[PDB]
Amino acid sequence: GIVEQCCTSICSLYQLENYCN
Amino acid sequence: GIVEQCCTSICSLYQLENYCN
Amino acid sequence: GIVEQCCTSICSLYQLENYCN
Amino acid sequence: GIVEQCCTSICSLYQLENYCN
Amino acid sequence: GIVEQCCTSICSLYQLENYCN
Amino acid sequence: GIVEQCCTSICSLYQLENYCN
Amino acid sequence: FVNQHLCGSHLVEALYLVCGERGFFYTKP
Amino acid sequence: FVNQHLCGSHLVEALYLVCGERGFFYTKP
Amino acid sequence: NQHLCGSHLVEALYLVCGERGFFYTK
Amino acid sequence: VNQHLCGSHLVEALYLVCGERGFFYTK
Amino acid sequence: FVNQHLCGSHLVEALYLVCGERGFFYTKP
Amino acid sequence: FVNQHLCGSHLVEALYLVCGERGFFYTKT
Ligand SMILES: Cc1cccc(O)c1
Ligand SMILES: Cc1cccc(O)c1
Ligand SMILES: Cc1cccc(O)c1
Ligand SMILES: Cc1cccc(O)c1
Ligand SMILES: Cc1cccc(O)c1
Ligand SMILES: Cc1cccc(O)c1
Ligand SMILES: Cc1cccc(O)c1
Ligand SMILES: [Cl-]
Ligand SMILES: [Cl-]
Ligand SMILES: [Zn+2]
Ligand SMILES: [Zn+2]
Repeated sequence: GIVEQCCTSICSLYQLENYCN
Repeated sequence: GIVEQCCTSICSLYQLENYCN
Repeated sequence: GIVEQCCTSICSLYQLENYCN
Repeated sequence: GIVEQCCTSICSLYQLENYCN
Repeated sequence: GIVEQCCTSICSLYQLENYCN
Repeated sequence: GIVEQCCTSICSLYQLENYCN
Repeated sequence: FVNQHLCGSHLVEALYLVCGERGFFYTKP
Repeated sequence: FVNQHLCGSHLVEALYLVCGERGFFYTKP
Repeated sequence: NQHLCGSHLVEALYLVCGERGFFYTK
Repeated sequence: VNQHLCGSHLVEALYLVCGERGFFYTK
Repeated sequence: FVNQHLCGSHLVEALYLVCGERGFFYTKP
Repeated sequence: FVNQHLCGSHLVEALYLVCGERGFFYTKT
């Protein structure tokens, strides 16, 4: 999930865009 | 939608729970 | 109080409600 | 209270301090 | 920097003021 | 200023980036 | 509308707290 | 401890939403 | 908003009041 | 509680990044 | 006024996110 | 680190309130 991927190391804006509809 | 119901009026957490998955 | 109980482990909204007036 | 006083006009840090315990 | 001085031990509003313009 | 440009009509992240150092 | 835009920011924080494990789909009107 | 300080700020924002009209009382041991 | 303004006020009071804390009522 | 606090910050960031599309938050 | 203050609160948050390592300089109008 | 990113998010929020009209310059090497 986003917590397992983005709370262990910082996610770039590109990686965050993975969760957009 | 949620904006029309909760931005023009105060929505409790009970009312917001109807928008959860 | 709320710090030792809800910052060491996740509190339900029902648990947080105990801290309400 | 603080809402009538600080949402109608800006409150300085000192004015907000009036609402501390 | 502010992260080094305030991200382990708490900085009071007064110490944070040192970082204003 | 950023307030004049973004506090009435929405500024996307792309417009906001123009305010970065 | 900026007021609408900022209100949504506050709505997603609230949905995060109330929805817990269920999560939620946020879409915009 | 900054971890406790930042968690506390997350707790007051949640109490604001959970307590609604009742309000709440926050004080640090 | 008064409700969202209040959300910001509680965050500000948490910072300003330090160990004293505050009492919040609607 | 680290996961919970981090997730609270992630949803705020997803709200800005996703703009008009919105997003899906799930655990 | 208060609406501009609330707006600013959200803008600094967004600048923190998009500006990354570069940072940003903020001053009230 | 994630903790540093989270701490900085809170710090910018705190500087926005404390600095008022003066404002601040936020940078993160
Ligand atoms: C990795 C991460 C966590 C929290 C917020 C972010 O923007 C990014
Ligand atoms: C009505 C409303 C708006 C934003 C957040 C909330 O919890 C409730
Ligand atoms: C346990 C916990 C801490 C902080 C905020 C919450 O909603 C819950
Ligand atoms: C689900 C929910 C909403 C509001 C208050 C509570 O204690 C619980
Ligand atoms: C007057 C006011 C409103 C909201 C937040 C503040 O710090 C001050
Ligand atoms: C020490 C510290 C860290 C983050 C935010 C604060 O208000 C204070
Ligand atoms: C236009 C606007 C105002 C405030 C915050 C934002 O992310 C965008
Ligand atoms: Cl945090
Ligand atoms: Cl707002
Ligand atoms: Zn946080
Ligand atoms: Zn707001």
